[PDB]
Amino acid sequence: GSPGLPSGWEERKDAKGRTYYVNHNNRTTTWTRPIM
Repeated sequence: GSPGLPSGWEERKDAKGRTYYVNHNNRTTTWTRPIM
């Protein structure tokens, strides 16, 4: 896993290398490193 993501944020991949951040607590799909 990757440290730095807030409580609720999760990182995933689109299988094709692309790493996106999916927050389950806020139901967000973010292509960006979460700052909060």
